[PDB]
Amino acid sequence: NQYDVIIIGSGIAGALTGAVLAKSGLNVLILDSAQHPRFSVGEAATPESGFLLRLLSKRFDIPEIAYLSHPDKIIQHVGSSACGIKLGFSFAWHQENAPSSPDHLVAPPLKVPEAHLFRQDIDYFALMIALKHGAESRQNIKIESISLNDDGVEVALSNAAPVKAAFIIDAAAQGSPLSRQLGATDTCSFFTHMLNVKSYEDALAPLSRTRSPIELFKSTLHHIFEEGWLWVIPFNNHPQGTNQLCSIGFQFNNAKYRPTEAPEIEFRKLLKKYPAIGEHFKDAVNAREWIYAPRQNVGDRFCLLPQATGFIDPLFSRGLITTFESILRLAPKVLDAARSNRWQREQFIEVERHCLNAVATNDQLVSCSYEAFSDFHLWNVWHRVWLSGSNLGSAFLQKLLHDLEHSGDARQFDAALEAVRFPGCLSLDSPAYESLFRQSCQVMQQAREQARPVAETANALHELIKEHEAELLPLGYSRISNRFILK
Ligand code: EMC
Ligand SMILES: [Ca+2]
Ligand SMILES: [Hg+2]
Ligand SMILES: [Hg+2]
Ligand SMILES: [Hg+2]
Ligand SMILES: [Hg+2]
Ligand SMILES: [Hg+2]
Ligand SMILES: [Hg+2]
Ligand SMILES: [Hg+2]
Repeated sequence: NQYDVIIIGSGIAGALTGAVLAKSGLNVLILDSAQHPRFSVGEAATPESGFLLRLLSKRFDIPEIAYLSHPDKIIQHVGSSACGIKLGFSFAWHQENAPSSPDHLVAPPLKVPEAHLFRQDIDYFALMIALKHGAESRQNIKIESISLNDDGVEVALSNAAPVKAAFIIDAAAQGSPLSRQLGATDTCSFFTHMLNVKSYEDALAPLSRTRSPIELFKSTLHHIFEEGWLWVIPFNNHPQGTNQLCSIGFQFNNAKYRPTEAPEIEFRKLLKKYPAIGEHFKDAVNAREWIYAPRQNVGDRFCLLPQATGFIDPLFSRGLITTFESILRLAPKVLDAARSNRWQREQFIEVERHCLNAVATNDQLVSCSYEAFSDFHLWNVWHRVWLSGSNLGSAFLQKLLHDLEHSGDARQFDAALEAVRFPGCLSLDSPAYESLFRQSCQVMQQAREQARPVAETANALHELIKEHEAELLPLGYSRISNRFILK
């Protein structure tokens, strides 16, 4: 074993894993089939993902990692083109064969601003953190074969000698050789970057019409409709930022619409179908090619990170959340394993538990969200389930960050994160919310099998929220006429 850990994928997940382990005294090899700079999706930061980056930073004493959580610090330390601003999520609802209304809009603002991550700069910066702490990085390499045994891992590489390690981590997308070589809602997505995409305010309805507390231009804008959704994620939405691009992607429920032609053709069809969405793109041009994307965890000496186990639908940006929490749970255990020379699956079981629940939680959340797209009033009532969970979890992560900062006790932090009752779930540690979430699923799931009217199901969810309101944070989730829930 020449290295302690081999890492597959040199994107942000693979880079942060590399940095924390290198910092802690492990000899790390990062392996990637591509090279920096390069494009990557997964751009919308969230309150949770912001806290998790600060937890990793504080837990492993790497200040640079925390810069990636604050948009002002990304501008200052990564670069002026590295991000746009996010003051919240927003969801604007549409319908085929009907004019779109500026009243069919929900947008919960954040207390503190988050980033829209321009991943080519953010990821390269993250790799540079890893490189500065002693991680070794090899780019443009082809992994032929991977051999696992009692004493370690051996990875064979095209036109190079094999490389040995005590442990191997898959931090790449699904379908890497480690996934290949070891033994609910159908979707496909299209995405790209564009120049001259108009703002929601200039293109659709100004701020005086929507009465939104935030500009949707300064938000992660999700346009929703019965068969799927389209995202508009600007990088050009803040004075300090020099980036000219908007990230644009759209995704279909293949049970309701199966795309059949090339990406640019499918984009135009969708704009014809929803002319309100089309008002963004009158003078817009593609800045790169459209990507089409159609469609266990651990062992003694390997570990798949969440993104390698399966597709995490980005409707609520839980990819990054689950990715970063996984690294935070796994890293201390990999250190203990390397320091004590014990490499047994049983050591990494809670990383698997978090992962399974996280992706199931996201699957359920997204599956039942695709039904809610059927009608705005139903969507409006449904999103409060997500939001109340997401708010509870964020508060827990903040509480963990605060205790970690005041005490400085790393061992105490790892135990407290391990001891949460519902790891991977939206709330992390609230039994009453998780009850609400499972009952809300059962109302949505039996609403579409046995086809119920959208009014009665919207009412049933509304009654569930009222029943559980006292256990949620005092934000007035039950007030349905209020479409912009303040913190
Ligand atoms: C699978 C919902 Hg914690
Ligand atoms: Ca070593
Ligand atoms: Hg920014
Ligand atoms: Hg498809
Ligand atoms: Hg733009
Ligand atoms: Hg894992
Ligand atoms: Hg998983
Ligand atoms: Hg659900
Ligand atoms: Hg369920």
